[PDB]
Amino acid sequence: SLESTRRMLQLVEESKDAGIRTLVMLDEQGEQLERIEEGMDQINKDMKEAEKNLTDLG
Amino acid sequence: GMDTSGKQAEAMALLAEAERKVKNSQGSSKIEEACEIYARAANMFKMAKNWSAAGNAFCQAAQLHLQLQSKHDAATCFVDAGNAFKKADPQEAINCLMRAIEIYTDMGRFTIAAKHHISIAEIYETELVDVEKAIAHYEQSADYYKGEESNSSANKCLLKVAGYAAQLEQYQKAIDIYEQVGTSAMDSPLLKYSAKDYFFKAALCHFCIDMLNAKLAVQKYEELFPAFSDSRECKLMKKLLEAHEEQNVDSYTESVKEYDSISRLDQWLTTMLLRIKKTI
Amino acid sequence: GMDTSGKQAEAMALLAEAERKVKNSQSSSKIEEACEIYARAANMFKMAKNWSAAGNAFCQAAQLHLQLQSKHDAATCFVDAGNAFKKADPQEAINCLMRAIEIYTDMGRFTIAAKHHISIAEIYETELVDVEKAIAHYEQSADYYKGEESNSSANKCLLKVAGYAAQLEQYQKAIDIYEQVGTSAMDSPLLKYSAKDYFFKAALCHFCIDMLNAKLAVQKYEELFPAFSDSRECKLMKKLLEAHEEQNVDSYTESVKEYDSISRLDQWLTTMLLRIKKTIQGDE
Amino acid sequence: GMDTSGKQAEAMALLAEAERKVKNSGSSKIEEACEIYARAANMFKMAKNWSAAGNAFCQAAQLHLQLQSKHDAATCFVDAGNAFKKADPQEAINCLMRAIEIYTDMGRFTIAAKHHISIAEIYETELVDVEKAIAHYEQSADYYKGEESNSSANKCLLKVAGYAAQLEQYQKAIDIYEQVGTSAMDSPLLKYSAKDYFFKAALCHFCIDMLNAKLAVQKYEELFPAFSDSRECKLMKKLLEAHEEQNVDSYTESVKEYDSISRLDQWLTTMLLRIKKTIQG
Amino acid sequence: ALSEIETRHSEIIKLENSIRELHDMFMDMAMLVESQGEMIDRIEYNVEHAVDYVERAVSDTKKAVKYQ
Amino acid sequence: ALSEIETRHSEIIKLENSIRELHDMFMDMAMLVESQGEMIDRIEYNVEHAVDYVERAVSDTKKAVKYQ
Amino acid sequence: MAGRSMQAARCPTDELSLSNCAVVSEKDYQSGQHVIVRTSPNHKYIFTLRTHPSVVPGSVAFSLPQRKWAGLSIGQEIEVALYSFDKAKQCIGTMTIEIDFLQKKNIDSNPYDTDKMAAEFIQQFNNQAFSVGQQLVFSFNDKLFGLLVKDIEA
Repeated sequence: SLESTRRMLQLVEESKDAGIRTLVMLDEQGEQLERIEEGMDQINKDMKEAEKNLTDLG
Repeated sequence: GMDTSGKQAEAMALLAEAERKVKNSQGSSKIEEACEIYARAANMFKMAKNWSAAGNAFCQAAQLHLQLQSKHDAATCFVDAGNAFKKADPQEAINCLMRAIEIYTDMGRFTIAAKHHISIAEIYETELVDVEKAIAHYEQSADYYKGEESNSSANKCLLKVAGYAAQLEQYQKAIDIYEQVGTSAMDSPLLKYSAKDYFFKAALCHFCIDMLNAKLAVQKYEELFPAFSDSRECKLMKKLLEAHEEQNVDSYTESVKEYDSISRLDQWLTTMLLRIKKTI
Repeated sequence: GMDTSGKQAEAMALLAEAERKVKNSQSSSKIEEACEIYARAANMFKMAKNWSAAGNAFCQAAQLHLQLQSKHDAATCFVDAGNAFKKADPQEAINCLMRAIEIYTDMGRFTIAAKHHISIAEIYETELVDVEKAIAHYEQSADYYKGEESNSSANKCLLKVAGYAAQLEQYQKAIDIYEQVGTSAMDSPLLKYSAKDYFFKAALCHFCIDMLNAKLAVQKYEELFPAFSDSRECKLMKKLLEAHEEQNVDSYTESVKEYDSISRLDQWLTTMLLRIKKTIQGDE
Repeated sequence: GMDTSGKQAEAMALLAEAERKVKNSGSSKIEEACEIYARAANMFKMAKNWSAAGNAFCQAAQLHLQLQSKHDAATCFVDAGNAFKKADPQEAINCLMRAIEIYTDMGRFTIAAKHHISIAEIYETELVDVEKAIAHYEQSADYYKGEESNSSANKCLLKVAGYAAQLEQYQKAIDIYEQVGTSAMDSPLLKYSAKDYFFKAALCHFCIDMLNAKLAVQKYEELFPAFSDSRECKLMKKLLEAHEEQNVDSYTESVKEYDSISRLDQWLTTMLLRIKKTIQG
Repeated sequence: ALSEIETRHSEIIKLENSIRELHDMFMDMAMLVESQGEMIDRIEYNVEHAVDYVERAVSDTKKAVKYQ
Repeated sequence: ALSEIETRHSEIIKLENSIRELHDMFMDMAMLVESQGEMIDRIEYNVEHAVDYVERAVSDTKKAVKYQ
Repeated sequence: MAGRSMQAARCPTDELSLSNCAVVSEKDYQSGQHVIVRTSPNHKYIFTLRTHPSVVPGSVAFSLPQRKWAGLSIGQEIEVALYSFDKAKQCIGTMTIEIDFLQKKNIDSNPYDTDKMAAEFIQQFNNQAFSVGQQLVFSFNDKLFGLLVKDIEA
């Protein structure tokens, strides 16, 4: 029975480490997502201005 | 090698020559070239680790660009100036962020306005040790996000607002927000498991207002959410009510310590518990 | 400032100016400015908390774009008006959404049409509580998603529509949908573990038509999927079938109460169990 | 609503219009014809027809090809292949191969690799040709590796190794498994899973002979110590010790004991059966 | 005797603590994943709008310059 | 024995099986999430390329057309 | 009187709370009147009004037993309307009350003179309205107990 508890302890420790790694990497993921979200708005605004200017010139 | 001497020298030379160029203009290409050189000098100064000069150059470029019909470029330059000024003096960052928020809201979009409001609230809380203006900014951001059906960010902002209101002894708003958020999260396949926690927080607020009010709120919550009847928070609050109903402080302390042993209490929970204990 | 009266007055004056300007022009070049000023008025109304006025302005802008040779801008105005009217006028929002869906499906794009169909079904279910139209819209969205090689969204739509059909006593549709989704999860490495759940649901549906069919379906699932045997759901189903055979309602009640004690059950599970309970109680 | 009949009638009308317009042939006429073909294909897809839509997409692709336009033809061909995914696998494969040939001209490796992966999926899900699937997966793996995409260049290698092991080419499977395990052990995130690969490699070595399995297990243990304190290695040692004296009872008892705690998939049971039937004799 | 009793009494609380920590981590994970999914949906909408406008603008300018 | 040993054994076995399932789930989570991360990293570079290209193109074309 | 909305409040003083009479502002009503407080469409409880200084007009102060019996929370809206008694039938000739210990600290085995206390009850709340199911506190010599109304006889 003691060996059983040892096995559960080891397994739960491993699971906790895996969860910790997932949390940190996902924090990085979210930072990247925020960066791309910031960029796309400027993309769209500049494109809209250029399209309106080109249409007006013609 | 990244010595700042050459970077600073080049930046000041560029600034001086651009000032000379713009000054001569008493047709509009001069303003455009001046703004370009201003942006380049600001970037060079930022590379030189001097943030005040970079922010000043950014602000001057923003003003010059706004002098023309183009306005979104001014907003971009102003937000960059605020980011640069976040180090030395937050007041100028707040002013330029407010101006950028005004321009962006005038344009029509609001999500970026909400993000800038969140940034301003964070700056207020971190630097100016002020909570009321932070509360107002969080409320405005939450309203803006809810206007676009952005439930998660609005819920987080409302959570922060309710927490800060509770810190300031404004229990009614805190309980209202906590109840609303708990009810909203009860009907989700992922957030459901957290619906208990919020309720507990609200319940604690009731204890500050009165005892029988807290008991009735607990009964209402348990009836509304039967699964709340097995969580540790309900048992702790039942034990605290039992101890507090007969002027028993010893049992109160033993229950508090027993619960805290399993899980460490945060500043908010421990402060509220100390207040409740001091009540009687 | 934050004063609502001033913003409302400014928006109303701007809308009146735009209306008189468009009326004067009616007496191509000025229609673009009319559309821009209408959009600005709609934005001001939205920020003035007058959702109805903003939706009306968006609809007028959409019409002014429709009369011109432009479709995408008209559809964008349609969706803006629908979202604005979601809070106040559900029917006008539904009309705007369906017109925009028609526009997209005419252009060719499909996924956005599926998302808007799901939104229409959601509003129908949450406000007008009309099950049939929500079911039809979910079926259309699932078909669109499957046609685009999207399986997860199609699977979720199929699950929702099957659950709604089961709630409406149409057991065969739910049974077939659950079996299909169970097989789909069966042939995957990730969802494999959850694959049991769907099968269990199917079993319950069979118990609603006949108990012999329930046994046959349970045996078919067992032979097809050996891992379903060790799961507690199979043991519960077998014990319930045995109790139904012996007509001992007490054993069924005790087993169900114990299963509820170990873990809670959703409304669907309890209502189906109650239906089975009354069906068996009729026998005794 | 309108039923497939009206949609088919409209699509046929559009097709006839495009055919007549191309008949009297110039840039405007061909552009209108290709646009009408695209509209007819979209309507056919709406009408649930999956054969006419593919033909219309192919016709549009050919019309674009004859004109000085390349990526439009590739898009039309991939759309035709997607439409043919449920109509005729051969036509979809041909269209996807043409799209890959067009794409790889300009150096767009990722799209070609994805198309090759889809082609291998077609070849392995319905058709029973595993050599072509292995070749396509190897091509996709090479394409992904050429762009330093080691993370996305490992799944294909694992699939190829598994299929090669299923095809008795144990040397290639062992090499791929060992390479993948060596690459993974360095990564702390993927370290936990690396054990499995090594275990599989051990099995592949056991399929040949017992001494090879013993030496390979010793080499893995010395190279990577944690593999020695895992249940799979315990099973490997027990099986190696038991088989030496021709005792099938111990072999089957250990296999059942391992299966009890955790179930084994088709590949593992097949390999165990092969090993028992081959070496236990 | 009491050695095994204390060992059994000391090998149970740690599991509870680890499990509770895992629970909290998983809950936070779920919330942030929902937020990220919403963000990605907005991302997709913006990208679709941008590409559609690109097609429209390029076609319009090409035809205009062709006709002069 | 009686309830004692049967409870011990049954609960221990069930807990072990569940924990193994959680371990496998977490491994698969990590693999797929790493794939998603590299996918987003791939997005980023092309996003930057597109923004730079569009900015330069619009500036140059506007200047050229205005001067002519 | 007419059923106007007001608010529940805490008792101003311990003596008034122990009087078992709801405290009301002197500007609203006079002592001796009866009001049937209406909380829900199917929840109406009779109470008597006593006037005490302080207490903002427009609110009624209740003690812990009354709030527990009627389940009122501070700040909750409540409707109060005057109640008129029918002497021909509502006159109370006898009542049945269950008595229990209020605090477990003060438990003792001393004999209790049941009759001696009876007169005191009459001396305490004579001419005061009582309803079936009303829970109240009772003050014996250096003793606090809880009383619950179970039956009423004319």
